[PDB]
Amino acid sequence: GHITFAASPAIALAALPLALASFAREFPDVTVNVRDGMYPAVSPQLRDGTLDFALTAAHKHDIDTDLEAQPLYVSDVVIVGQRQHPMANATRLAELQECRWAFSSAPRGPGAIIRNAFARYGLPEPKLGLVCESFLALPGVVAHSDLLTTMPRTLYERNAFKDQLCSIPLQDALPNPTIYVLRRHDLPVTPAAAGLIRWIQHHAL
Ligand SMILES: Cc1ccc(S(=O)(=O)O)cc1
Ligand SMILES: Cc1ccc(S(=O)(=O)O)cc1
Ligand SMILES: Cc1ccc(S(=O)(=O)O)cc1
Repeated sequence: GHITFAASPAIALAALPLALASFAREFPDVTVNVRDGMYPAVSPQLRDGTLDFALTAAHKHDIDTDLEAQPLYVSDVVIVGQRQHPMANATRLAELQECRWAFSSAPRGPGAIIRNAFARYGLPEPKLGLVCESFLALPGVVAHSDLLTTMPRTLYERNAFKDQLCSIPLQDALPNPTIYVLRRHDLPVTPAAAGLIRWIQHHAL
């Protein structure tokens, strides 16, 4: 009666605590073990059965045949910079094209969201200022620099540096990844795991 799973940062910050509280009421005899995990790194842990499932951004098409991918929702990606950033008031990606970026993690590699965003608008590649794979470190790094970055809106709202950050009110499109449940399709879904996932969906809305 154990559930071991991984959760992505957006999930970890809002949905997870509320979900675990609702779930402990409904299934009080289940022991939960939760860890950090993003796609692709969770893939072999799901594959070998160390994780029962993982809640993470991913793209349907990159995902091994072993895994099924139940979409839960679409992420809300924001561009974030220190509060007085020269580009704080920008509305178009072309206006950011000379800024330096903290490339943050994403399923297709560090900085993949903003590189793809710039590409889709026929812009040149965004300038690399630094690679920061740690969503825990990222808000404080951006707050102490003039680097821009992308992050889920939940992390922008829930970090200890939020009074020193701003979100860029972009009117151009950003390629928001979809948040999936990832699990071996050959693994039957226990009532408890299904219950916990439904709670994370319910609270993440
Ligand atoms: C770009 C991006 C990175 C990570 C996530 S998260 O997996 O929801 O925390 C969503 C969107
Ligand atoms: C925290 C931090 C990280 C990186 C830089 S920068 O490379 O000069 O933009 C400045 C400050
Ligand atoms: C509405 C909405 C959906 C998703 C997110 S996010 O998970 O923080 O990217 C924030 C807000």
